[PDB]
Amino acid sequence: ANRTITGNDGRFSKTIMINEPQCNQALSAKTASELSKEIDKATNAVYS
Amino acid sequence: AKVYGAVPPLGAAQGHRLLHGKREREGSLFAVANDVKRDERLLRQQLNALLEEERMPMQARLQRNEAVSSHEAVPQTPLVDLPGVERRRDLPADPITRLFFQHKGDHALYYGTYDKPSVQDDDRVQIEKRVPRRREENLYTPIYDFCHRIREATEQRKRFVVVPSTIETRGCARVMHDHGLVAGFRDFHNDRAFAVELKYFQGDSTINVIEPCSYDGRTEFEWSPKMMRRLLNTHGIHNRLVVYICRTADNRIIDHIHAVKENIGGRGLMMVH
Amino acid sequence: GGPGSPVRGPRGYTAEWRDLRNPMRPPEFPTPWERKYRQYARGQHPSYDMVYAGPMPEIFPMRRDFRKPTRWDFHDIEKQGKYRTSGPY
Amino acid sequence: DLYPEGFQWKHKLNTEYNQWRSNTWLTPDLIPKEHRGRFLCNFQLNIV
Amino acid sequence: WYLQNILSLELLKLKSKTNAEKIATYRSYMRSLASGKDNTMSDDDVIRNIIKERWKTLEFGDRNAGYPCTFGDYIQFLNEWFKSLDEEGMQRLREHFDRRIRPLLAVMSPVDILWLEALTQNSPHNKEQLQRKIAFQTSLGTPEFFDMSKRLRYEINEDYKVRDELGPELFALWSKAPERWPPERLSKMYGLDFTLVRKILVWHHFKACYDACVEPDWSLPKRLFALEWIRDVRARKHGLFYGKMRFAEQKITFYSDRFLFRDLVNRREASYANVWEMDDPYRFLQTEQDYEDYWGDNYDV
Amino acid sequence: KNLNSWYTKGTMRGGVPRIYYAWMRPGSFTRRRFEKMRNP
Amino acid sequence: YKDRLLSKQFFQNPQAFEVVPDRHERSVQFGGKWEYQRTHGLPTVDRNE
Amino acid sequence: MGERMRAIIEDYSKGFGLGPHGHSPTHDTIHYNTLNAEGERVRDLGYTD
Amino acid sequence: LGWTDLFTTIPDMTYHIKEWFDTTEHMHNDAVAWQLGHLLETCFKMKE
Amino acid sequence: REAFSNIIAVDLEQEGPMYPVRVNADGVRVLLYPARRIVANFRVADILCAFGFQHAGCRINLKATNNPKSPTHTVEGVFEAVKALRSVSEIAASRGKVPHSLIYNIYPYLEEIRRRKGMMAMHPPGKDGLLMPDRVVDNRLPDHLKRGYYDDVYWKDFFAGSDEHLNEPRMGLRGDEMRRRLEEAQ
Amino acid sequence: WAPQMEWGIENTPSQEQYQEHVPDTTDADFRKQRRIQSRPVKWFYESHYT
Amino acid sequence: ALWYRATEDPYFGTPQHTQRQAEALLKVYVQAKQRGKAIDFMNKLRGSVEYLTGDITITTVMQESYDALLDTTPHPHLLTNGFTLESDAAKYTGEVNKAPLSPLQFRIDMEMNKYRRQQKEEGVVRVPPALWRLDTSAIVPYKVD
Amino acid sequence: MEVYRRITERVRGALWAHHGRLMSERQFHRILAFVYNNKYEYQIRFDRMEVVGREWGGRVEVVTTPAGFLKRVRVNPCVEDLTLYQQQQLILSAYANACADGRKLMEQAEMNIYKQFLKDLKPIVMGIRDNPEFYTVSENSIETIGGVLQTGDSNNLCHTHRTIPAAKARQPADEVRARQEWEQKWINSPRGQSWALTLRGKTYFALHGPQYRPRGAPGAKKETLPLDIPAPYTAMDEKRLLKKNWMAYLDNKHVAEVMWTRVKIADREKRQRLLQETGRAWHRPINEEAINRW
Amino acid sequence: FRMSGGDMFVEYKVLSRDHRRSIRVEDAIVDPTFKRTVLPLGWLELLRSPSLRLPTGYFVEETVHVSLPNEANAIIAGPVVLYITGQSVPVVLNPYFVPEGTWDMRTRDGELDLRLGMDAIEQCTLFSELRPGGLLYGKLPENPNVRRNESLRATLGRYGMKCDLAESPLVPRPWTRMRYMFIDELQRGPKLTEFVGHNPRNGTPWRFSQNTKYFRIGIWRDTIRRNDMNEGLHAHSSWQKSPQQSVPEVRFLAPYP
Ligand SMILES: [Mg+2]
Ligand SMILES: [Mg+2]
Repeated sequence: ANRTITGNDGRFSKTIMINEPQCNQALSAKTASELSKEIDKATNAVYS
Repeated sequence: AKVYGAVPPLGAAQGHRLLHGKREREGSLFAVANDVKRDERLLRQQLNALLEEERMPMQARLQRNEAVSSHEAVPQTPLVDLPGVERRRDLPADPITRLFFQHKGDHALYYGTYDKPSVQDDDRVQIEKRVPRRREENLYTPIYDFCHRIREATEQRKRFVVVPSTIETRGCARVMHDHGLVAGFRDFHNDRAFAVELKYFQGDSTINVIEPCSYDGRTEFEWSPKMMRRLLNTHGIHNRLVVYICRTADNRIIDHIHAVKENIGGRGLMMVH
Repeated sequence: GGPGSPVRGPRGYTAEWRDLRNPMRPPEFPTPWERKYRQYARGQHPSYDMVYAGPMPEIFPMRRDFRKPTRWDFHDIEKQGKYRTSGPY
Repeated sequence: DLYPEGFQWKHKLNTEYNQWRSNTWLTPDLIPKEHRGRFLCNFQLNIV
Repeated sequence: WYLQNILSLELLKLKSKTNAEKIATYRSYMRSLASGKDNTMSDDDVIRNIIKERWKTLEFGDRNAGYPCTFGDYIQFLNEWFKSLDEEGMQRLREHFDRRIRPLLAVMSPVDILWLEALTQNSPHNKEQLQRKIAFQTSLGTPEFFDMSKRLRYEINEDYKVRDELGPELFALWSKAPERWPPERLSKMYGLDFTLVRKILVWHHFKACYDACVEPDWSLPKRLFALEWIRDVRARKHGLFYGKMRFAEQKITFYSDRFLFRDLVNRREASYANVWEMDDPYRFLQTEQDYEDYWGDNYDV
Repeated sequence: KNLNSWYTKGTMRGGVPRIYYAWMRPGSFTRRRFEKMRNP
Repeated sequence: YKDRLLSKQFFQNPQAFEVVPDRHERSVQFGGKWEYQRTHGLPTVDRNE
Repeated sequence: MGERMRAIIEDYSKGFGLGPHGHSPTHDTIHYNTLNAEGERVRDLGYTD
Repeated sequence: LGWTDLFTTIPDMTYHIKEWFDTTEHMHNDAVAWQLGHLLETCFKMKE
Repeated sequence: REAFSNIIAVDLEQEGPMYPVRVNADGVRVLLYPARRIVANFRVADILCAFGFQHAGCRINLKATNNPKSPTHTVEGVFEAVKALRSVSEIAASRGKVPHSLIYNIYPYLEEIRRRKGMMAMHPPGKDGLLMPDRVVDNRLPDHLKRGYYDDVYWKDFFAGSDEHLNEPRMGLRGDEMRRRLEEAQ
Repeated sequence: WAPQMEWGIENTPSQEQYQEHVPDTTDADFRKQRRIQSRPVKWFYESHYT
Repeated sequence: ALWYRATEDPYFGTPQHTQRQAEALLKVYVQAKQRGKAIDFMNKLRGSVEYLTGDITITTVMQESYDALLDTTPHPHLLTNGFTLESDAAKYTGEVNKAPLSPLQFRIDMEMNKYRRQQKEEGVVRVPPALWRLDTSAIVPYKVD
Repeated sequence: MEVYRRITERVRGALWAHHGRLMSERQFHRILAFVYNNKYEYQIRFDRMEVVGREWGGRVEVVTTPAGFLKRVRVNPCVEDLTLYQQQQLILSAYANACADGRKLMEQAEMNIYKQFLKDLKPIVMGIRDNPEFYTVSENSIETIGGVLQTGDSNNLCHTHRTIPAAKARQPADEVRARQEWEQKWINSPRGQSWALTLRGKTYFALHGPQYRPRGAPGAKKETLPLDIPAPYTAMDEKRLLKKNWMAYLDNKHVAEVMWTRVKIADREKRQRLLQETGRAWHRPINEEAINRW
Repeated sequence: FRMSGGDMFVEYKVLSRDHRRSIRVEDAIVDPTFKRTVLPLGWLELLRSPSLRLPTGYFVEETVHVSLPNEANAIIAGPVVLYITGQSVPVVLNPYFVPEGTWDMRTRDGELDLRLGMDAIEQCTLFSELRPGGLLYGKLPENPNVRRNESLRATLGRYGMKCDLAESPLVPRPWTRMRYMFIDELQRGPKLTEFVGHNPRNGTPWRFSQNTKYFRIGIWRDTIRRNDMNEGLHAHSSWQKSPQQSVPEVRFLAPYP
């Protein structure tokens, strides 16, 4: 919702990209707790 | 005879109304009538409550459960934060290899409209608005030539299309990208145009056909919820195969499936599959 | 009752703050809820939907269906005439 | 399954499977090489 | 004839083995060394071969001539016997028929009709012309290609044989407390897919029951397949029909890749007081609609 | 609520038979190349 | 166990237990049409043991 | 006839396990017995005490 | 130090991973193992 | 043979087209759409029956009187149309999505996710399952040693006609069995 | 359980089913592929939930 | 069907089977000359819950009618009371008077079948001891009015 | 699951590699099934008991079944004054130390399971290496079409180990029969007679006499001689398949071969890693002649 | 289900009809001297879940004398589901809810002395425990129909049991009742399923045989010139050129043929 983390999905592959160019990619508490969601929801996906 | 969940054994001193059975009070027809009506509508009210809990959407249920979860006794004041963490970040793009520059949202004062665009992305050609040369000709719409751009770029097997940027156009793109009819898309906050990335599979495109709903701007088609519901039904089998995009009174760009979900009617834009 | 229907309309703490209580603290009267139901009610119960069901297999194979004699099976071409037989049945 | 396995049993030759299960075996001239021993089926002929 | 040839074993004499033969046979049976003679045929197999060829060589006719039985005599005994059948009698019969005759009924062909009549030695109408036709057509293949005895010989998936599943697995356990033995514990035994292994478990339970001379739980197929059951009930109510839903009639909805995530984290984080709670048969059911669809069949429940 | 019944859908062609599948297409039936590990 | 089993087997069919068996045919049943629910399987061992 | 002959033979005669270079006989990029290089290696050595 | 096995010099690797796993077909772990493995050997392990 | 060269097939998992196919053969505009039953011109109809379609319905050239109309056109049209039809599975893979029909296959997986709690998730401490060879073991024996090696466990002359397990295959054999080998040789 | 469905073989009377009058005899209808009919009262012997 | 519908029906149905229903059904089986069903039913009844409760009882009338039909209908392996001799069966049997089954020979064949069975199943038979003799003393032959 | 299936595949593969025997898929899966059910039993019994984790002082108490299920939580009113966040973290950490204790228990249990499993594999495994024909060559010795070449170096460093007495066979069975001979010799002796009247003696007879188990009591009622499945001498699944259909034969032998190869690859990977950890091996191929020159 | 002191103890789970609310009972006597199962009145309010189908929690709520355990001293409440540990099938009681005064079972400390009556025994596998030889047979109330002290084989011997199971060679042995079991996937494959009619469910699996009017000319042309391909409707027949005829349950995925 914060446009902090972005993604690109192919058929069988998944790209998770951390976008925070201002603070030098330093993750906040919210952004990290979010990444641990996108990572395991990308990783526990069926086609990845 | 050990009992779990039953709390103090034999409860506490509670007899049933019928069993204890105190002598029935004789109410005047007034008292009795009022009892009957208040407890009738008490039952009505309860039936309502249950039906509402049955029909609650999952998102509502999750918000409820995790709202109660975090609930404290005192309603605590918000804590002061850094000068801001909450600026919506700018979507990443590469400056050197580009369709368009990703323009900052911090520049929002500089921007123009679709009609009168502010000078930006000079190194790129600027798409022109398509307008009729005479009376009998159709009156074109950004949706019309959005669809035809995509169709023709799909026929020539191109990876990228530069396409007109209006509210319902990039709405249409987000919906198509939801359904996976399109590899990706981006609005660079360029005034005129934005870009779509097409997807091909097994040598031909992912898009069989893509067609606008109206040829003119002078004609506007309205979709009843029952119509959008008919589309979904192929002789008794539920069919989401084909997608129809539409405006709502709420300015949302929706597919027909969410529309049918919330039973709202909308104005037609295009079909794609 | 839907979206075409007539609209329903709409510092400190309110009276709706108090009725609410943490699921961490033990509630008012200890009504013996079934664990499975409270699981389902808060949306944390593992779903079993009709989407998880495969084919319903034939387990005990019925019987041989023997050929039932029809009007188009006759050993003389005569019995299936145009003046008599308009079809198999 | 886009490209299903299909019929995998080699216990006979392709021409023996073809012979038994298909009328098409009786008309060797009417079939191209790529389809020759490949059909297990009976075909109807309709002359329009 | 049936009494002498088939039922009386004691009158059957087998060719006596020499001492050399006895030794070579014994040492073959006890310890196998490769390259050997593959035959080594059990006297059981031999015996059953002699019997089946006694069924081959049985011919009817006038019994003042060579053969034992009038045809009328044969079907007479047959008729007295078919009327004589009990419930499990004609059950054994119909099983016997489904196993032997029925597949043959599917693999037949005009090419066999002469041979098909050679079983009873009945004379056909066209017999000379069938002789010629069938000669010309059997000419077009191997003699092994065309004999009906060998047309059933191969079966897919040789790893699990029906013969070997006749003894049901771990029957000395799930007999004694069938609740502590959900389908999972047993399903780890088979390297097959889900539908197949549950199918097989059903058959195990039934075989076991018939073996122990008690009646089988007919609710078991509904219990193992419960998801499929309810899907079929609700499908039947949706599209209005009676039967089992097949593929053509499934919804065409296309889920996203990660669609299963919510349920995935719900499952991964579940916890259970005992293992019975973990897999009880009824965890498929929450609302009253679920219980009304699951038991609509028993008017008892 | 779906008044077309799957029970009656179709057209009798008289004698003309057509095939139907109980579940999946027969080609997709035996999966043995991934099962017995014959693949490149 | 052998006795619980014996009895269940006997009330399944009696004709298994006769030296000269009479005709065994299924008749109706007193529990209902679903009576198998109250009948089936093998006698169960106590779970403590 | 010949093709299924060849298939049976090539399937039965194939090797398995790991070779001197630490890889399968069917491994993608790296090969064994190139141009009968082992054949010759037996030719000139021979097996004798 | 053997903290990781994999290293690459190729531009925009992420795109190539995407497009490589687009051309892939099945989900059986035999297939997956080989596709992933071949990707690794051809780029990320330094053979050449 | 020109017709067997051009053979087409159809995925019958769906039994009829799930979307409209609008396609033209030369000058002949054809519509192949989903229907409750088979509806079509008699000829087009038993062509669609030749594929095993139950639910298809199909129309050639709007009004039936529309040019061009030939028996050739009638056939080539419906075959062209059917050849343009996409199966639903194919469509689903085309978008990188999971069909509703195939989801049941994930069930056992999802099932033992749920069931993996407790002991089933537990692995033996210390043991990876990968056991490397360390020493070299050879139990092979000279023939005279193994002549009577298994006499007590099994009968005497245990390795007798065994060719793989002996360097002398004929030892221990009584004369008869030795004679058998030559007997089949000649 | 299967509800009884109209326009069947044993349901539909003659003139709609066939364009001819076909006699209704309780014995041996070849057209309807039945051998014989005992004709009890429809819902009597069957269970009601059925 | 009626017997099931007796307990299935909400409106006219009884909670447990009345005795009336039981002896009625039995009487149908007697009057149908239906043997197997009479036997199985009798045994099922004496195995029911109503029987163990004491609610349904087997009476003397049920009992003796049961016996009546048990006599007068054909038994699968044996000749039954109410089997009529046929004078002309001598064409085959060889005798005009007596019954065309001999219980002694039937017993003997039962012994033979017992050994043939033990052989079919275990592949081998234990030879009986030398002190073993078949006891025929308890067998009586068929008497005919 | 993993640790087991790896070892079982080791066994199956090795079984076909060394001798021409195939293991039936039926058998292979039923081994694993037995491991699984063992774990299940341990679970059944593990849920009857409880583990108590405790956080700060004793003032946060968490009662949880070893499987990680939570049954009770006791708390000091001290805790009630903290914060919702800190309350949560506290209880969560108590729960964690509970799961810790439980997991220690379970891991002992699992070690026990692994031992039983091994003991059940032993007649098969020691079935294949205890024959007069079984042999291995060192992994570093070159293999050529005729046979295997000799490793040159350190002629002291190669020692061939032998598992079998070369004179007349003494099998494990003879050892068990020896054990019960000594049992009876001890019992029937005068000093043993007096010992059988002790508590030690009756403990011995209660555990290890099966012969005295009353009819219908759980457990084996005879003492069993150790299973003998000599691999090269017992035809298992290849002969049935060869009689029935060649195709299933070729497929099953193919599976065994593939499994064996896979196992061997795993062993090579572990070897490589152990070689890198100790620094004798580099992190990328530096020696390509060891590969390309064949 | 376990045994002590001569009687059964069973764990069960009482539940409302919608299974919203639940109570476990650990050791309950299985006693068939109770015509109907008895619970403490206090549970009546604990188990009441007012769903949509039952606006008040229960379908049946009345008052009965209920003097059997120990003028309306109790309450009949239905229907409450009951899951016993051994059984796969739920048993549905309409129990007696008894207050403290009518009967008080507190009997030992923490112990509520609950028991199960024939209400619930009739519906379980527990019922087979009620027949002669079972474990509840001793506890049946005395009847003319139930003899107290008789040995089992004595009793069954009176009912006509003579020998042991399948002991006489005339009765087939129980386990040969089922010899072959048919599983399509494990052997010979699936059937080839066709239809002639409107649907798969509305038609017959059978094609029409050779004797059809329209098939005779075709089949003729097909017998005479066998090698060339022939037009006709004679293709649709059950009979054809190829050795494999079209008749139902052809196994077409089978390796042979
Ligand atoms: Mg959820
Ligand atoms: Mg014209």
